[PDB]
Amino acid sequence: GHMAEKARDSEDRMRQFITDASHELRTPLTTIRGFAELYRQGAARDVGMLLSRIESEASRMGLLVDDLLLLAKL
Amino acid sequence: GHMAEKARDSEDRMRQFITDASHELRTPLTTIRGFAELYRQGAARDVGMLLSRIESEASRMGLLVDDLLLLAKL
Ligand SMILES: [K+]
Repeated sequence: GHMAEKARDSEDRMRQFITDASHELRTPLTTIRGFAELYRQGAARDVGMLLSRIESEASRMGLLVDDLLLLAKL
Repeated sequence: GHMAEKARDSEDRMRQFITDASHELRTPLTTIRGFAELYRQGAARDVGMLLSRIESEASRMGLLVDDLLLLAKL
């Protein structure tokens, strides 16, 4: 009973963390992918701003990933 | 007992996957920012290749993120 229920609680918190953590990664990515696809469709007048925003989200994502890497040890 | 053992083994496998996914995301993020910098500095030609490389890295990152989401549900 008790060890299984605590282990299951611990495992469920790990699932929910991975779900939240991954959706958080999803949002910068969808921007990176969308802005690159806008370019391939012919729609970019200013690839400088497009690239800047891409770079911004890549950096944001990099901070999320380093924090995951650390949190996975805890 | 056996029920805690499997909750824990399941949790530990999820933990290892976070780690491995997070490392695998770190690299495309590095590629995108390294290539962006080279292009901004005048060191490369064919911005269409830059944007297509970013699209490919982003789609690979999307696959890793969806793996995490699926693993959390299974
Ligand atoms: K933990």
